[PDB]
Amino acid sequence: PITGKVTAVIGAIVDVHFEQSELPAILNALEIKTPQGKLVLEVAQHLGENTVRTIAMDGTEGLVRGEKVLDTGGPISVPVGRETLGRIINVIGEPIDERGPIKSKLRKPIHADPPSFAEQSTSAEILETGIKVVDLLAPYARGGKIGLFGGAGVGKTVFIQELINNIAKAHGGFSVFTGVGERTREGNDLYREMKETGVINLEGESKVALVFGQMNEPPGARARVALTGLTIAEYFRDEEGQDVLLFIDNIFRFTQAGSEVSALLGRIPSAVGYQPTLATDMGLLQERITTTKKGSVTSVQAVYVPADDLTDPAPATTFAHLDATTVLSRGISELGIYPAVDPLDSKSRLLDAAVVGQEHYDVASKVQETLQTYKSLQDIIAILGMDELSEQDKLTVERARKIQRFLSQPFAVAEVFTGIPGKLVRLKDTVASFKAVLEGKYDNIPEHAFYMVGGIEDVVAKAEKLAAE
Amino acid sequence: NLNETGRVLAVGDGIARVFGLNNIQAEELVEFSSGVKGMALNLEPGQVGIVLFGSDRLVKEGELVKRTGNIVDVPVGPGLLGRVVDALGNPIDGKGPIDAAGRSRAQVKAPGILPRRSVHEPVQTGLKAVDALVPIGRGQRELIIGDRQTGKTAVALDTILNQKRWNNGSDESKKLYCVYVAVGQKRSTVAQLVQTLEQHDAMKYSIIVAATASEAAPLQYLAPFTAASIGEWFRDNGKHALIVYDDLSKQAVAYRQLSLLLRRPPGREAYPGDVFYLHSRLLERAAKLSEKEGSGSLTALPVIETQGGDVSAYIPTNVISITDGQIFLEAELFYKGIRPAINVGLSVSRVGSAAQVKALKQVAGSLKLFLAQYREVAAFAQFGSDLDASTKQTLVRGERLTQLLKQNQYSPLATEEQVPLIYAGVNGHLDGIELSRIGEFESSFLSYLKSNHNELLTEIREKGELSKELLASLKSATESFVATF
Amino acid sequence: NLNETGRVLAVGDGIARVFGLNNIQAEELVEFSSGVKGMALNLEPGQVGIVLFGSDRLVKEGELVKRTGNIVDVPVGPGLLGRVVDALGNPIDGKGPIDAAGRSRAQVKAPGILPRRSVHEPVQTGLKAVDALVPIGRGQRELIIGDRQTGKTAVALDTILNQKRWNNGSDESKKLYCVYVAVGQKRSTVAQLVQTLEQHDAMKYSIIVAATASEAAPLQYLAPFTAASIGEWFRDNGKHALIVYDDLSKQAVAYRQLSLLLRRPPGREAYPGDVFYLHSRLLERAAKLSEKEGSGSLTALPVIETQGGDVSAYIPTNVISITDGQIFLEAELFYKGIRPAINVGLSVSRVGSAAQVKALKQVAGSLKLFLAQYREVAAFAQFGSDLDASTKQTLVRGERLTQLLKQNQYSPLATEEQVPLIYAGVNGHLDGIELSRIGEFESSFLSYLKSNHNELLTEIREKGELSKELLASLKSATESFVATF
Ligand SMILES: CCC[C@H](O)[C@@H](C)C(=O)NC/C=C\C[C@@H](C)[C@@H](O)[C@H](C)[C@@H]1C/C=C\C[C@H](C)[C@H](O)Cc2cc(OC)cc(O)c2C(=O)O1
Ligand SMILES: CCC[C@H](O)[C@@H](C)C(=O)NC/C=C\C[C@@H](C)[C@@H](O)[C@H](C)[C@@H]1C/C=C\C[C@H](C)[C@H](O)Cc2cc(OC)cc(O)c2C(=O)O1
Ligand SMILES: Nc1ncnc2c1ncn2[C@@H]1O[C@H](COP(=O)(O)OP(=O)(O)OP(=O)(O)O)[C@@H](O)[C@H]1O
Ligand SMILES: Nc1ncnc2c1ncn2[C@@H]1O[C@H](COP(=O)(O)OP(=O)(O)OP(=O)(O)O)[C@@H](O)[C@H]1O
Ligand SMILES: Nc1ncnc2c1ncn2[C@@H]1O[C@H](COP(=O)(O)OP(=O)(O)OP(=O)(O)O)[C@@H](O)[C@H]1O
Ligand SMILES: [Mg+2]
Ligand SMILES: [Mg+2]
Ligand SMILES: [Mg+2]
Repeated sequence: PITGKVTAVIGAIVDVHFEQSELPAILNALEIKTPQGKLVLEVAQHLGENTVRTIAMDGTEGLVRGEKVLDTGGPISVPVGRETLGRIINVIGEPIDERGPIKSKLRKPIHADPPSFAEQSTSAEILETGIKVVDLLAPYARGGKIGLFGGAGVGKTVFIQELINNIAKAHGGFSVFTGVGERTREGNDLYREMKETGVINLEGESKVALVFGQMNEPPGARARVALTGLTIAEYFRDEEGQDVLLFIDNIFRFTQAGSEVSALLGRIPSAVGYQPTLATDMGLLQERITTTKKGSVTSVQAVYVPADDLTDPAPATTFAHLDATTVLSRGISELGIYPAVDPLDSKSRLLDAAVVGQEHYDVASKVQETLQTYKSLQDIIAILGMDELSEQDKLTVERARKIQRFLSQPFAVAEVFTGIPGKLVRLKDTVASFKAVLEGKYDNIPEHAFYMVGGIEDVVAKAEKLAAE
Repeated sequence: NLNETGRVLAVGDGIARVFGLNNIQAEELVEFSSGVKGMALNLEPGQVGIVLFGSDRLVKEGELVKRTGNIVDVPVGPGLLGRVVDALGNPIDGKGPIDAAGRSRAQVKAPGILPRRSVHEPVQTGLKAVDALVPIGRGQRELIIGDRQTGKTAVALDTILNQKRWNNGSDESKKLYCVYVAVGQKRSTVAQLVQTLEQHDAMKYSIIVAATASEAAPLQYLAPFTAASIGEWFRDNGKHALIVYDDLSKQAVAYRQLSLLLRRPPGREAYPGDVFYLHSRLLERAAKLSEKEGSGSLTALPVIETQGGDVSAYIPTNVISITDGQIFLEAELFYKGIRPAINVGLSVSRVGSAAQVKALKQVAGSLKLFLAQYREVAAFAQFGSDLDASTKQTLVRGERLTQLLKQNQYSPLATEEQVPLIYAGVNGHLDGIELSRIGEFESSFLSYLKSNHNELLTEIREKGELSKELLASLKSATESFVATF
Repeated sequence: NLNETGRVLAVGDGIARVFGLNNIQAEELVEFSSGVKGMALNLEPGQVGIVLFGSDRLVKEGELVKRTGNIVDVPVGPGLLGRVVDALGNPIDGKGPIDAAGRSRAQVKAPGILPRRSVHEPVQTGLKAVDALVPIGRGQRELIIGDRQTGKTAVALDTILNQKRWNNGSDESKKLYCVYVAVGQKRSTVAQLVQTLEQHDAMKYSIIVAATASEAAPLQYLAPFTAASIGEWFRDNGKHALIVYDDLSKQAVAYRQLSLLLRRPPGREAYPGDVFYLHSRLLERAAKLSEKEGSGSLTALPVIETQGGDVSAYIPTNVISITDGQIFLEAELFYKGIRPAINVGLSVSRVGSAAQVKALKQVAGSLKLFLAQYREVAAFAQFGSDLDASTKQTLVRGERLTQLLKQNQYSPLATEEQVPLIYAGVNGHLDGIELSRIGEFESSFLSYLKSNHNELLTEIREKGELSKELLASLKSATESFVATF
C-alpha cells in the first residue's frame, strides 16, 4: 500500500509526506490507526515535495509527526440503497446507532458530478403543505428546492418537523434527513419521533434514512456530511428510481465549516471572512440535488442567517439556487405570529396563474398588495397613529392586520408552546378563506378571532365564542 | 524537452504550478496528462501558473503538461448554429461533433474608432414597450437590469424568438443570428430554456453557451468572451448577430473568486479593481461596422441583477457606464402584473432612436415622455385629491396606454401590428373603451386589420414608413373599428 | 535529546516557537524551564507553535522546553468539591492540594445521538418566574442572556443556593453538584461570590473555576472546557451536575484575541469563523444520558452580555442557536424594580417543559401566555382611555401576578411553596388584594399555610402532583386565608 508520514498538524489540517513516486489523488481518503478506532483524512491539495495537504474527519488531538498514514485508494465512500433505511450514518458511512454493520451490497463515493445536460427534468407540481402562508403565498414545488431562512430561534426546525409530519408519510417514496451542524439533542428527538410515528421500524421496513454530523463534530465532518446524505438521496433517485424528499437541517453549517477549514488552509478570505470558492462550493453541492428524468428529488433546506443579516454571503449565495424560499422574521415571531413567515419576502417560482390557477393568483396578489400597503404606512402610523390615515387607508390597514393575523397557525408539533391543538388547512380552503376575507365579508369580526386558527370557519367559531364570552 | 512540456509542482483550488514550459506564451492553453485543459495566466522566472478549466482532482504532482501553442481560443463559424456548448466550445447537447469555420481567440481587441459606424438599423424585439419606447439598433449594447424574476430573461428570449420572422427569408442582411450565454445558471434552467427554444423552432438559428454553477470559476469567467468571439465571427463576416449574457454579475462573482485564488487583493465591494475592465473589454466588442469593414454587426444585451432595485451599487453602475443605455425592469410593476414591467422613466436607449422603425416613431411620437408624465400624475392622483381638467384626461389615456403595453410571454408582435396599436392608443381612440377590454381590443382589432385592411399592414411592413395617405387610411380603419367595437 | 525536549526560537503575542519536541503530540502540554506551561497548538516539519498559559515575560528565546507527555487535562472527582481552582485545576484558594479521582482531557467529544435521553426531571431553581414560566430540565442547556447588571449572576447564584435542600439529603439521584466558571471576572468579584456561597454553606457541594481578567487569554479560553471536564465526571458516574459559564462572551473575546494573535483571518465582528465551533463543542457536552450510560446528566447555564440589549448580535445569535432556550433579563424591568426581571415573552425553555414539576404545570397553566398578553394590553392601556371590562381584568390580574413573581435575592422558594402562590395568583384570589400588600400576602400566606395546612405542603412535596382532592383542599386553604386577609 501507499503509506506516508505525518509531517505537520494544524487543527483539522494534516500534511502527509508520501516519500514515493505515487501520491494519492485529491479527494482520496487516507487512514491513520488510533488508540480508539481510526482517523480519516481527505486529501485537499498537493503542496509539492511529495507532500499532500489533507482535511481531518475527526479530532487530530494525539497525532504525532512521523505517524503513519495509509491511502485507502479512493474517496470517502458510503453505503447506499435500501439497507441504509431506518439507520443512522456518520459523515464517513459508519453506523452510529448500535444495530451493527449496515451490510449494504454497494458503497459509493460521496463526490460525484451533477446530472448531465440530457438528464435534467423540471416540474410545476404544487406540493400541498397544509400551511396557510406557504400554500397561499409561496406554494412549494414537488421535485423542487425549498429553502427556509431565519436567524436563531425563529422556528425553522419546528417548521421542518411540521413539514415532515404533514408531507413525509403522505409522500410515496423514501426520505432522507441530513442534520448538518445542529443539536445532537434535536437529532435524538427526531429519531425518537420517527420511531414513535413509525417512519422507522427497527423490526420492519423503514421509509427514512438518517445522516448526522452535528455541531459537536469537527469542521471537516460538518463540511462533508451533507455530501453523504446527498449521495444516499442520489442513489435512491437514480438506482431505485424512487421519488425522494431530502431534508437538510441547517445547510449554512456546511458553508460555515467550509470557511473554518479554509481559514486553516490559508486562502485569502472572501467577504466577511468566508472562503473563496464559496459560490462554486455551493454550486457543486446544490446542483446535485436536482430532479432528473430518472426520479424526482424534493428537498427542504433550512438556512441559518447570521445576526439575521440576509445580506450575509451564505444566504445571498443560497437564494440563487432555490425554487421556493420561505423567510422567517424575528420581528414577526416576536409579534407572536407563528409560523413567523414573512409574507412579502417569501416567494415561489410556482406563484404563476398558469400553475396555481387565476383565482389563487388573484387572491395571493391582493393579499401581497394589502400587506405591502400596510408596510408602507407603518412608520406614519407609528408617529401619528392610525387616525391620520384616510378612510381607504384605515380600511386597508384594518384588513391587512386581520390578514397577517390570520396567516398565523397552530402547528401540531408545537402545541406544547401554544396550548391550541394543531391544524392542517387545505389549499382550496385557504384560498376560499382569504378571498372571502378580501371581499370584506368578515370586516366586522374582531382581529383576535383571526389569530391562530385553522381557516375561516374557525374564525367564525372563535368570533362567536368571543362574542358569547 | 522542458521547452514544450512541463511538470506540475503543486496543484490545489483549481490552480497548478508548472515547472518548464519555457517557450509557453502568456494566456496559452496547456493540456495535462490527465486530460484537463488549463490557461497559463502567470509566467514567472522559474514557474508557470495555470488555472484549470476542469476539476483539479484529476491533476497530480508530477503530471506531465504539454503546451498547445494556441492562445485560448474556440471554434467559430455557422456550424455552431443549433448547438449547445460549454465555455470552450465543446458540445454538451450530446449531438455529434461541431463543424467549425475556424478558431478565434477568446480575448480579442474590439474594433476601434475608424472601423465602427453609427447604429442605424433596428433590432426588432416585437415587444411593444421596447420597440416603441426604448428602441434597440443593431450594434447597440442595451443593458437589461433588474431584480431576480422581474422578466429579464423573458425580454431576451422574446427578442430571440421574434427573429424567426426574418431568419427564414433569403435576405441575410435582415437575418439576425442569436447567441445566449448562461453564466452561473442551474443546468435545469438552461436545459428548460433550450427546450423552449426547441419548441419555438428558434434553435435552428440560435447558439447557446453554458457555464453553469457546477462549472469551475475559470469556465464561468471565460464563457462570455468565447460567446462574444462566436458572435464576432458573424460580425466580421458581414452578418448580424445578437448576444445575450443572462448574468454578467455571476461572471463578476466568478472572477472575484478566481482573483482571490490568484491571491490578488480585493477592491470596492470586495470585487477586484479591474472588474470594470473585465466587462468593458467584453462589451466594447459589440459594434456596427462600416461598409469598408463589410457592414456586419454584433448587438449585446447584458443582464444585471440589482439588489432591492439598487442601481447605485458598484457593478450595476459600472455596467450602466458601458452599455449605451438600459432597460430597467421594475418589481413593483411586475408584481402588480404589468408585464414586461419595463419602467418607462428609467429605461433609455442612447443610440437606438436613430435606428427605430420610422412608422413606429411617427405613431409613437411623445409617447415615451407622456407615459412618464402619466406615472407622475398617477403617483399624485393615488392620494385621492381632486383630479380636475387634464389630470383626469391624462389619467384616462395613461391607464389605457399602460393596459395596451402589457404583453403575453412568447408572443412577440410584428411591427406592422404594433404600429396600428400604438396609433390607436396615442390618438386617444381607446379613451372610449373600458380598461378591462383593452386586451380584447388588441386581439380583435388586429383581427379586423389583418382581415379587412391587410393592404395597410403589407405597406407598413414593406415600406417601414407612413405616407400621409397611408396614415389617413390607418385613421379611417381605426375610427371605423372603434365605432363598431 | 530533541525528541523529548526543545529550544525556544521566538516568543511574542502569547506564542512561543520551539525547535525539537519531535515526539510531541498535537495539543500536548509542555513545561518551560521557568515553570510556566503551554499547549502545543500546531506542529510543523521544523518547529512547534506553543500557546503560553501565562505572561510572555516568563519565556525567553533559548530556554529549554519539556514534554509533559499528556494532552491538556484537568483533575476531576469529588475531591474538588469545596475548592477554587485555576483553569488548569491548580488550587488557588490556598486550602491545600487537590484530591483527584483522576484526570480528564479538557477537549473531549460530547456524547453522541444514542447515549442521550430526553430531559424529564427538573433543575428546581426556586425562582418563581423561572420554575413557573421557563422550567429547566436536568441535562438542558438554558442561556441566561442580559444587558450588563441585569441580574444574570444573581439568577445563577440563586439556582446554586436552592440545591442545598437536596444536596444535604441521602438521595444521590436528587443531589445536584454545582460548578461555576468565572471568565474575565475581577478576582475581587470571584472572592466575594465565594464568600457569599460559603456563608450560605453552598460551598460544600460547589466547585469554582476562575480565569480572571488579568489571566492570559489562553487560560480564559481553556477554563470553560476544563470546568466542563469536571462536570462530566459527575455526568459519567451517574451523578447530576450543573455548570454555570458565567460569561461565554468573555471566552469568545479571549478566543478572538488568541486567534488574531495567531494571524487567523477575522470574520464577522472580527471574531474567528470557528467561534461558533468554540461554543458548540462546549455546550454539546451538557447532556442527559440513558439508563445504559448510568442516567447521569450535566446541565449548563451559559451567560451572555448583550450590548444595548441587542439579542441580534453575532455571539448572542450563535449561542441562542446552540442552547435549548434562553432566560432574557430586561434592563427596563430591572430598573423598574421588577427583579429577577425575567422577560416572559422573549424567554422560552424549548425542552424543559417536559421536566417541569407536574403540580407547577397544573397550577401555572397558560400563565406564560397570559403574562405575555398582559404586557401588550398594558402597553396601549397605559394611554388608552375607556378600557373595557376584559382589559380591566387583564390589567388587574397581570399587575397582581407581576408583583407576585418579584423575589428577593438569595431567597429561593421550595416548589411546595411556589405551588400555593401560583395557584392563588392564577385563580385570581389576589384580585381583591391591594397591589402593595401582595408581598405581605406572600410571606403571611405561606406562614399560615406552613403552620395550619402543613399536610398539603408535605403531600405536594412527597407526590409532586395535585389530585382533585388536593386541589380542592388547597382551594379551601386559599379561600379561607383570603377571607381573613
Ligand atoms: C431573545 C430572543 C427572542 C426571540 O425573538 C424569540 C422569538 C425567542 O427566542 N423565544 C420566544 C419563543 C416562544 C415563546 C412563545 C411560545 C410564547 O410563550 C410567548 C409568550 C410569545 C411572545 C410573543 C407575543 C406575545 C403575544 C401576547 C402572543 O399573542 C401570545 C401567544 C398566544 C398564543 O395563543 C395560544 C400562542 C403564542 O405562541 C403566543 C406567543 O407567541 O407569545
Ligand atoms: C437604471 C437607472 C436609470 C437612472 O436612474 C436614470 C437617471 C438614467 O440613467 N437614464 C434615464 C435617461 C433618459 C430618459 C429621459 C431623457 C426621459 O426620456 C424620461 C422620460 C424622463 C423621466 C423623468 C421624469 C418624467 C417627467 C414627467 C419629465 O418631466 C418628462 C420630460 C419632459 C420633457 O419635456 C419635453 C423633457 C424630458 O427630458 C423629460 C424627462 O426627462 O423624463
Ligand atoms: N410578460 C410576461 N407575462 C407573464 N409571465 C411573465 C412575463 N415575463 C416573465 N414572466 C414570468 O416571470 C417569471 C420570472 O421571469 P423570467 O423567467 O424572465 O426570469 P428572470 O427575471 O430572468 O429571473 P432570474 O433571476 O430567476 O433568472 C417567470 O415565471 C416568467 O415566466
Ligand atoms: N432579585 C433581586 N432583588 C434585588 N436585587 C437584586 C436581585 N437580583 C439582583 N439584584 C441586584 O442587582 C444587581 C445585579 O447583580 P448581579 O450580580 O446579578 O449582576 P449581573 O447581571 O450578573 O451583572 P454584571 O456581571 O455585569 O455585574 C446587584 O446589585 C444585585 O444585588
Ligand atoms: N409554529 C410555531 N408554533 C409554536 N411555537 C413555535 C413555532 N415556531 C417556533 N416556535 C417556538 O419558537 C422556538 C423555535 O425553535 P426552533 O428550534 O424551531 O428554532 P430554529 O430556527 O430551528 O433555531 P436554531 O437556530 O436554534 O436551530 C421555540 O421556542 C418554539 O417554541
Ligand atoms: Mg434549529
Ligand atoms: Mg433569468
Ligand atoms: Mg455577573
